[PDB]
Formats: sequence, C-alpha cells, structure tokens
Amino acid sequence: NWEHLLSLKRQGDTAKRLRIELGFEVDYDRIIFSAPFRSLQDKTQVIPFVHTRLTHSLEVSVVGRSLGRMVGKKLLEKYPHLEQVYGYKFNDFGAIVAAAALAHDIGNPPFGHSGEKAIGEFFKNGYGKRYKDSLTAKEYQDLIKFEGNANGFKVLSQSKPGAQGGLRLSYATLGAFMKYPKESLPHKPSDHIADKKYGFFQSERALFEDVAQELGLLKRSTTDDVSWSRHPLAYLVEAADDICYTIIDFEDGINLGLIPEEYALEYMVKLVGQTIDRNKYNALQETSDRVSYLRALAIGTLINESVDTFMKYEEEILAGTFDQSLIDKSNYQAQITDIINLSIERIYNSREVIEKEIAGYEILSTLLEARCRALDNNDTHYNQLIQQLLAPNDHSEKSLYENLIQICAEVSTMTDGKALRNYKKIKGL
Amino acid sequence: NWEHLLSLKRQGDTAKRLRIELGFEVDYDRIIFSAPFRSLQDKTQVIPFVHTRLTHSLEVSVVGRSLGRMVGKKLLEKYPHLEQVYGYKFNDFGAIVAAAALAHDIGNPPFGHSGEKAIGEFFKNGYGKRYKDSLTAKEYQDLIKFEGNANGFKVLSQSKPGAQGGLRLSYATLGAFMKYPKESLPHKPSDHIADKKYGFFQSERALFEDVAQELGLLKRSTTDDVSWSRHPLAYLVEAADDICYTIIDFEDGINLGLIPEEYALEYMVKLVGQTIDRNKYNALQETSDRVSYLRALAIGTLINESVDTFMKYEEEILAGTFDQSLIDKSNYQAQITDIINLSIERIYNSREVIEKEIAGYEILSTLLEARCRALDNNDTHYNQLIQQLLAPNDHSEKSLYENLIQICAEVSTMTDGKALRNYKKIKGL
Ligand SMILES: [Mg+2]
Ligand SMILES: [Mg+2]
Repeated sequence: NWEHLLSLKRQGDTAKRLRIELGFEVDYDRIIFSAPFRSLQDKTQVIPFVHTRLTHSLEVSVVGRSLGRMVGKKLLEKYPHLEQVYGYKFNDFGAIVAAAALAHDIGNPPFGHSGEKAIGEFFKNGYGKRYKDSLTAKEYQDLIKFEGNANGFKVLSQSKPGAQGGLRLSYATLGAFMKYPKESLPHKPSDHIADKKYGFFQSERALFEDVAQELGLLKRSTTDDVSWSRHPLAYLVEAADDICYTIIDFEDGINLGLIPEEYALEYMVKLVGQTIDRNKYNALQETSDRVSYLRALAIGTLINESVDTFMKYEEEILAGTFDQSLIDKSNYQAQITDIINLSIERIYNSREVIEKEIAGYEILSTLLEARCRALDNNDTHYNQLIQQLLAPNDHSEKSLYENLIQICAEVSTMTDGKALRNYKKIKGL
Repeated sequence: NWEHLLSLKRQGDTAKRLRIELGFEVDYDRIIFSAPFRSLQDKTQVIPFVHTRLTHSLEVSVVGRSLGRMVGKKLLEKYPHLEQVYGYKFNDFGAIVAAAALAHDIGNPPFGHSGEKAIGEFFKNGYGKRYKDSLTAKEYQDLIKFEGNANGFKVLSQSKPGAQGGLRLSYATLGAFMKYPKESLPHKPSDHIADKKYGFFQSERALFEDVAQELGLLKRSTTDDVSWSRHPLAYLVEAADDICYTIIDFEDGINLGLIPEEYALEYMVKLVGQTIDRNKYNALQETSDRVSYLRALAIGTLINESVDTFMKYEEEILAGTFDQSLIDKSNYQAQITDIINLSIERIYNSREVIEKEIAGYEILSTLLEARCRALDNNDTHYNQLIQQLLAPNDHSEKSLYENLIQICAEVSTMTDGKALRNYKKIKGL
C-alpha cells in the first residue's frame, strides 16, 4: 500500500501527519547541514581530481533524485488516487530517494570494506574476543560482522541528551535508506538481495520495528528473528548507488591513469550508442571531457533503464517477491560486469589501494584496542588520558554492548585526519 | 514581466522553449557533475571541522532553494496566470535559485578577495603593466579589477571545441547568477547595490547582452556602456549567500576557538528568541550542538524575513528602483552588523588568516608572471616548459586580451594543491 509507504511520521510524533495537511525536502535540508554529513569532506574513497565520499554522496543523491522523480511520475499516472485524494507529487518521491541516497555513506568506517573487516576481526580474533561470553549471540554477531549501513542508521537516528531521534528524518526516508531490513542473525539465510547483510544493530531493533510497522513493511520471517521486505524506494536508492559506483569509478580510473582511454569507448559504445553525438565526441580535445561526456550518457541510459525495470516489476517489488536488484535485470549486464571487473583489476587491486588498506587495519585495530582497554579499566592514569583524548564528549551508565557499539560508531565516524593523528599520538609520534 | 524572466532558453537554441511543452532541475544536475564545481572540494575558504568552498556552496544552495520555493509559492498565489496558462511551479523558482546559488563561488580565485586583489595588482603595478597600451580601457579595467563573479560566468558559459556554451544552463539561471549586470566601466557610478562591481568580462558582453534581451532586463544605462537591472531572483541568491556568510562564519569561528561561546547566545537571542526551545538548548551538553541549534534557528528566521522583505518590494524590485539588498531591510540589522564585525575582528584579522593571504599573494604573483613571460616569448626552452606545465590542454590563435583573460581564468581555477605544487616547481623546491 503506497499510502503507508509515504509516511511523514517522525520520532516522538503523537498526532498523525497527513500529506494534504513538515515535508520530505526538510530531510534533505537537515542531512546537508548535519555534522556527520559534513564530516564526509575529510573522508576519502580508498582511491589514489578524485572523489571524496562527500562528492560520491552528492552524485548518488543526484541520480536517486532523477530516478525517484521519474518513478513518481509513472506511479502517479498509474495510481491517480495517490494525488487526487492523498495529494502526493512526484517531487515527493524524488525528495525521499535523494535524501536516502545522500546519507547512504554516512556511517561507513574509513578505508572502505577493509575498515569494516578490521572492526569485525578485532572482535573475532583480536582483543575484542573477551566480550564474546558477556553478550548475546546476535549482539556479538553485530560486533563481528560490522557494516556501515547499520552504523549509518545509528547516526541518522540516535538519541542524545537534547536531541531525541537524531536528525528526526521522515519514516519514508528511513525505510528507503534501509537496504537490508533484517537482524544480524541468521547470517545470509537465502540468496535474496536483502539478506546479504543486515541494516540495523540490536540497539535499534525497537526503533526499526516501529518504523516498519508505520510503513507497513511485510514481515518475511516466521521465527523470532525479525526481518521485513525492502521498501520499494530502497531499490531505486541502491540502483542509483550502483550506477555511480560503476560509471564513476571507471571515470576516476581513466582520469587517474590507471585505465587507458581505449577501454572507455570499448565498454561505453553499447551504453551510449543510442544517444551519442559523434561530432561532439570527436570535436573534444581532452580525454577528461570525452570521458565526462560518456559518463553523462551512460548514467542517463542506465537511469532510464532502471526506471523501466522498476515499473516492470512494481507489483512483485511491492509484494516482496523480487530477490535481485534493478541493475541485475539490465540488458547491459555483460558490459556492466566487464567494467566492474576491469575496475577491480586496475583500481581496487592497485598497490596504492592495497597499501592504504594495510594502514587502515593497523590504525583501526590500534584505536579499537585502546578504547576497549580504557573501557575495561577506567581507573588507571593512562586509561583516563585515553578516555579524555578519544571520548571527551560525555559519559553515562550504559551496558557493555551499548559501550562497545558506541566505541565502534565513534571509531567509524572519525575523519581520516583525526584518526591518523590519534593513532600517531598513541604510537608516540 | 515574469514570463520572460523564467526563460528556458539555452545557448544555440533556435526554436523557443515553453514551460507547458528541458527543465530547471537539469541546470543543478549539470552543475553538480561539472568539473569546476568538483574542483571546489580541494579549495579552502580562507579560514584556519571548517568549511571548504564546496560545503559553503552546498549550504548556500540549500538556503536559496528554500527562499526560492517560498517566493515562488507567494508569486504563484499573487499571479495566478503564471501557473494557469504558463504552467510554472514554485519548484521552478526553487530550482533556479538553488542552481544560481550553487555556482556562486565557482569562479572565485583562491585566498579569498586577497587573490582577486593579487590578480588586479599584477596588472596594475606588476609585470602586467606592459599590456596597458595594447588593450582598450575597459579590457585593461577588467584585468586590474578582477572579480570572481565574472570569472564564474566565464566558467559557466565558455565555449570550447566540442562544448559550445559550456554547461549550457538555462537563461533564468544565468540571470539569477548575475549580481552585477554591468560592464567593467564606469567604476561604481552610483551607490546602487548592483553597481558595486561588474559581473561579466569583455569577452562575454555579447553573450550576456543576448541573455538580458531574452530575459527582458531593463536597460538602466543611456550611454555606450551597457548595464541592466538585476534579475529579481538574484536578490534571493545574494540574500541566501549573505545569510550563510553571516551565521555560518560565526558558527565556524565559535567551533574553531576563535570566538568564545558567550557571544553565540549574546548575538543570537534576538534572532532565535521567537522560536527557541529553552529546554532543548539547556539539555544539550556540547557547544557544537548548541551552536548548530542556534544556527538553524537563525537561518530559518532570516529566510522567512528575507521572503517577507522580497514580497514587500516586489514591484520596486521588478522595476529596478531597489538600490539595496534584502538583508539591508532587516529588523535584525544591528545584530547582523555586530556579528559581522566580531567575525572580522576575530577570524578575518587572525594571524592564520593573514599569513595565508600573504602566501597567496606570492603564489599568484609568481604564477601570473610565469604565464605572462611564457606568453610574450614562446620560443625559449624555459617558456616552452612553462607552457607545457601550466597550459598543456590546447593552443589557438587568439588576441592578446583573450590570452590574458584565459591566463587569469586558468590561474583562478587551479586548486590550492595544484597551485602550490606549480609554485614550488617554479621556485625549484
Ligand atoms: Mg555509494
Ligand atoms: Mg557565498
């Protein structure tokens, strides 16, 4: 039911909010001005001009806003009652998808997936193994299979003294942000696209249950482990992100010298052939302009194809029977796969990227060990100094799992500069 | 006439474009993906978390989008025919103002106004004085009173082989971007707000004349020096920029330790008193959260006040008789002035900001002198090396003024990193 999916409800609301009577734009406005989003300006994208996480978020938001606007147009033309009595507009869908896409990278720890694996391995085989017997199975699982999507949900909606609900985003935006509406256990029960990872920690189970019950998400789990169907706009958000990750990593790889210019045309002829102006392409004198020209065309065709795919399986998506992505139903699957493999071989496996990941591991391991050692023995002078350096903000009487997840969130959201400086101080440099 | 002001015309168009038959959102989308806008991620805001030019542009765009949406609502309710037959929406106004505000900092040289003065002084008393007799009075004036607004217009609309019209933005966006629709001469003929500076160089006179004739801007000059009235949405763009420059420089100054916390409340009580929740403010435990809370409130009230002021003088603004800014008609003028003066005394006059400006002067002077010396004698080996290092892109048979303005644009749009590296290479470091 689309009426419940486009909920304007926020945390702490008592009276129901109706479309015909704050707005989805306000979510984007709040995310833009938020400190965690601003902090993305000092966070890199594990590549050797090259995009930072802030620009990637910006570009993803721009693709998601286009996808959502077209999808809202088509749904409003398919469900007249959504605008006749409920008063919804395609700009609403665009705003929801753009706000969800803008914050999709707000909780990811530095150094890419290597940082996530470092946080996981710290609690699996490192100093964090001591907490295994003091936590429940799902809590420990969250600790060992730490992902930045659950951390991003935590950042977007975590209460603090004087700020309940965090950014207080609308429930539609929160639902679109959740790509994996399931708990930390069981680990990958099936081949469904939404079961690859989890989207919320144990400290957010009640809040996401409230969000799902407000949005009317279908309960797909018959056991005691909660799991819901994906929000239909989460498909658009993820498709936008994949389109950017594919076409823009290739642009960045080509412009940085890691990928020769020939592969650009070689893997973009199929994508851009239907709309390329050959005279304009040949008239361009710089490689950067040509690759930008190709990137714009490819993004446009992929956006249109994703909209067509979404409207092809709307009923299946709303029922929860869709087990793959919108980009997986692409006619350009071979070319997309070839581009992804070439990017993996030339960028992600480059020395510079490997070197950086090896440093992240040592920095994150050191910081996590220092924070945990301070947590266990908060009486020594060195531990008091560590607490002052890394957690001067506040202190409270919380549980062990809450403290550990707070440590993980604080370490994940540090800027590369702040993390490196703290690691050097702790290492006496 | 508002119908002509909301023009969808772009460079090279032959058939007229009508609202009821590409869209103002496309301008924002293009600016986001443009290389010059991306380059703002490596450009600082001459302050010692602290905003870069990209985040300032982002925040300004967000304020301008709010202002434009409210102003469009009120104009559509005041002119029913703008939506009944022409089919315009308030989202159009919001998109135009947001696109204009996003690119307002795209042509400014580094090191703030110190860089602009360095470029001016290079041609006034430096090595550039040799070109005074080889150029017209207005051309030389443009060289010596170089501003980043004209350079931003150049960046947004300058033709290149394979790219005619640059980003090919809509004419409404270009009109809203132009804060000073006048030539380089005469220099400040009156006290009008639009006559403080100029908005386009001599190489863009024909293009901006075409833009003004398409938008129906009123010719305010009876002499041979062209000058037009401000576009009504340029007032909103400038008001948004001033609101951010005032409230956010104060936030940055407070958070950086240059401004104590007391002045925050002292100068924000009047602005935020009508909408502040005292319980929420006192419950916050960190200074950053409190100042963010105050900044959001102040931005909201200033936005509403600016909308009210704009609708107060709509007829005067459309006739061209308005000689001041929207922020100049504020009831909070004393508090705004006090905040600006405190920011000037504590941030802009800080050592760190002074030191940086003294370095900009030497870097920009060195780079401009090297480029000019390469231009005059393009036969020596050293000059060929300089041309390869600083201008490898392309070469053409252009006039002296075109070459000099191209040199100025290229130097102004270099990233701080690229500029510093080139200056060190030239200095043999
Ligand atoms: Mg992404
Ligand atoms: Mg500004």
